[PDB]
Amino acid sequence: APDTSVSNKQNFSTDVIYQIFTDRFSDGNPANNPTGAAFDGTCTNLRLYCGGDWQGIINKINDGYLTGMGVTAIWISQPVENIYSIINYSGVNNTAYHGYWARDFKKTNPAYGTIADFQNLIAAAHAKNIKVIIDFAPNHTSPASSDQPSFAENGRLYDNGTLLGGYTNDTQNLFHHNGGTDFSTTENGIYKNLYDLADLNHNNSTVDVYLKDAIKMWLDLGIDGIRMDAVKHMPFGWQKSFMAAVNNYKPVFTFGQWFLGVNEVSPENHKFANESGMSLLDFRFAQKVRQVFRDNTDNMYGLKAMLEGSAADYAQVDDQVTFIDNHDMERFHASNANRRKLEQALAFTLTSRGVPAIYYGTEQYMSGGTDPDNRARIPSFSTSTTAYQVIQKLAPLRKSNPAIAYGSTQERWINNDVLIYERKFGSNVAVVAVNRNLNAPASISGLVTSLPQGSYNDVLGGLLNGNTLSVGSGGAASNFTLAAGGTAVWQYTAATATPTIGHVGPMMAKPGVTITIDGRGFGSSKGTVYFGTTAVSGADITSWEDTQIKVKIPAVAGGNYNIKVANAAGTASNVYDNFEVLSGDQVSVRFVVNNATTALGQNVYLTGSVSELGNWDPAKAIGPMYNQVVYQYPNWYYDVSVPAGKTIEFKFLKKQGSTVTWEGGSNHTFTAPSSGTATINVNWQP
Ligand SMILES: OC[C@@H]1C[C@H](O)[C@@H](O)[C@@H](O[C@H]2[C@H](O)[C@@H](O)[C@@H](O[C@H]3[C@H](O)[C@@H](O)[C@@H](F)O[C@@H]3CO)O[C@@H]2CO)O1
Ligand SMILES: OC[C@@H]1C[C@H](O)[C@@H](O)[C@@H](O[C@H]2[C@H](O)[C@@H](O)[C@@H](O[C@H]3[C@H](O)[C@@H](O)[C@@H](F)O[C@@H]3CO)O[C@@H]2CO)O1
Ligand SMILES: *[C@@H]1O[C@H](CO)[C@@H](O[C@H]2O[C@H](CO)[C@@H](O[C@H]3O[C@H](CO)C[C@H](O)[C@H]3O)[C@H](O)[C@H]2O)[C@H](O)[C@H]1O
Ligand SMILES: OC[C@@H]1C[C@H](O)[C@@H](O)[C@@H](O[C@H]2[C@H](O)[C@@H](O)[C@@H](O)O[C@@H]2CO)O1
Ligand SMILES: [Ca+2]
Ligand SMILES: [Ca+2]
Repeated sequence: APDTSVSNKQNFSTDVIYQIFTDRFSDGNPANNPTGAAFDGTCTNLRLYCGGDWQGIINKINDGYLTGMGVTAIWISQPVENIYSIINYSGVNNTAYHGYWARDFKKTNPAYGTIADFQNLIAAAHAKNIKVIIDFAPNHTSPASSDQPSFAENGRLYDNGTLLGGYTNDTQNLFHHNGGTDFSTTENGIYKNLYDLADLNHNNSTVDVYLKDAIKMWLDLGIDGIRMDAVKHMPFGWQKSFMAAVNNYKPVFTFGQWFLGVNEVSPENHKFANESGMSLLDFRFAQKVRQVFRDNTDNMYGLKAMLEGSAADYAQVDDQVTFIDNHDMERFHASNANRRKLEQALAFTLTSRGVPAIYYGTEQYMSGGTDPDNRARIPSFSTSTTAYQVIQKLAPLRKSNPAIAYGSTQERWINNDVLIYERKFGSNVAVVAVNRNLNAPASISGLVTSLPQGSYNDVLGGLLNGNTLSVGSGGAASNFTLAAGGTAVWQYTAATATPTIGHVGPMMAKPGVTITIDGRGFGSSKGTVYFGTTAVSGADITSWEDTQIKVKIPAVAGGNYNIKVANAAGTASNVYDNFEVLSGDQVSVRFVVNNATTALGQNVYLTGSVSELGNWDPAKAIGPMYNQVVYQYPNWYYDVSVPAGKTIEFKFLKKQGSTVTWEGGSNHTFTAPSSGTATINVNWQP
């Protein structure tokens, strides 16, 4: 199959995701609607169920609404059974219409549908070349009160109907009892409750095993990807182990929700996207886009800096899920704003690197403030809006033009208000011009591109006041006027002669697992795949075609490897780096070191005899470790993904910058569990 196929669960870069708030999209089966105080068929009361369900999505898939727009993937509300309680918050009734208050990760939310309905949804979507991503929120269950078990459902966790336990009388320690977070530190936000949400204890073997088994159920149902809720709120090491469970079973494109505020650039966030085994929702991109096109708090230079910085910061920038708004922020379009702002932001997003996600109703100019105002029922299914047409014209380019899906990004022309950028991949090019100034045109002269000589019609057809481009030899464009609020797209596509890797997924797994290498120019005959210096050819290459290769990871030692391919003729491709070969199946283990004193700015890290611990390389050590919540300084702790059942030697380090202080004495040793979790507690050796 080609890279663009709906069957490709490892790569969404050629797709356009449509984020559906299930309850607010389409009620295709009124018979499953909740009732009484929990329901509002008119959807006036935005905190109650409105009736939107899976049957509704199926209908919209079948009637051309989504397909006509060029949408090729949907991200739906968490499908698992949520609490049925109607919570009264300061005199206001609240329900689980949003799907984020889970009670049983092994059952469906009856309001959305039955398991059968889910299967039908998967089937209907696939039939229309639409991939299905489910939201998944393993950070917590639901609202709870320890000293008020009568409140809500006490955050009770069920296993396919079987009660595991609740927040109250949590003798099992299924949950964290560390209070609530103020978001003051990453550690604080991980080990304390988000609001009043019962925080699941990922260090508890039952919880750990249960969650991994639960996801497996969904994978078996045929999902194509996962949107992980609150990834900044769960132990990173645990999440890595979770991603390993997924990848070592049935890998699917996974992206996490890690909020970034205006102007926030987080190295920790970069590291997570780079080493967790999952990518992230691109808040950096979204926030910058809002500043530039919506709020006027930054200009094109800021947009350019975000593009350049992000491309360097994220090992796989093409895996970051971009967006302009979502259910947790005010809608992009302000009721009184010029619609062109929204249209441009959309055009920008659709033609930029990563994986674009469109919040349902954006195309209908929905406006709305903070939750729940940003979750109204979609008011229309009109294909006639300018925004709908913008998506319709641009979304498909992700499939037809690999420069858009996998290309580099280069600024070609810029000023406060104008940005002209170029996407390039193989013999494919796309040039996008955006003039955010709604009142002033710009005179574009000196524009140089990689486009072949000739005249280029705006892909947008002048929809956003774009114009035709005239390119001479050398790629120089003739002078032109970029209209006020103008947005234009010019492209060129052709067969690529040389093997070129545009994407690899998953990026982390154990030997034997099949990975997908996508791109162009691979040729039709089986070639060679390289993992670092190791060559793979023949049988282990399951399938090979011009745009896609399926190959089993060789039994190399755990570590980080650069991927490269060569066609049957021996011509090598570019290198796709950062591939992580795991040492085997993973388990989440908590490491605790006592009496490790440090000076301000100096932190404790973990190192050891397996690639998962950085193979004794301080530059690859695990940390910095925590020392506030679960354990207190001078004691430090950290949850780490390690190879199951392996005997591992390790030591702790004290690092300040790249300066390292090693624990004295001999290495510590332990044998990782075969399944579930474990806690290894030792003392710092001077
Ligand atoms: O190839 C010649 C030229 C030499 C420069 O050192 C190099 O940067 C590159 O120049 C590009 C700029 O990088 C582009 O930004 C653009 O310049 C535009 C400005 O962006 C715009 O503000 C206005 F000053 O017009 C400039 C063009 O005259 O194009 C130039 C190349 O023309 O390459
Ligand atoms: O270079 C290969 C080396 C051979 C050893 O037999 C094997 O154990 C492994 O060595 C590890 C040590 O086991 C680690 O303890 C650590 O050594 C640290 C010391 O712990 C520390 O006290 C300080 F002397 O620095 C040493 C590192 O420079 O790392 C080595 C690998 O470098 O691998
Ligand atoms: C990631 O997960 C969170 C947590 O579930 C989602 O938010 C949902 O849960 C929130 C808390 O229950 C809901 O918000 C309520 O509580 C906040 C706290 O003050 C204020 C709101 O007014 C309440 O509705 C929220 O509505 C849910 O969506 C995120 O949406 C998800 O991305
Ligand atoms: O709690 C995190 C904090 C971050 C610092 O960078 C790290 O040094 C350490 O801080 C220690 C100091 O090193 C120690 O001297 C003493 O001041 O306690 C703090 C921890 O509260 O941890
Ligand atoms: Ca319904
Ligand atoms: Ca948590």
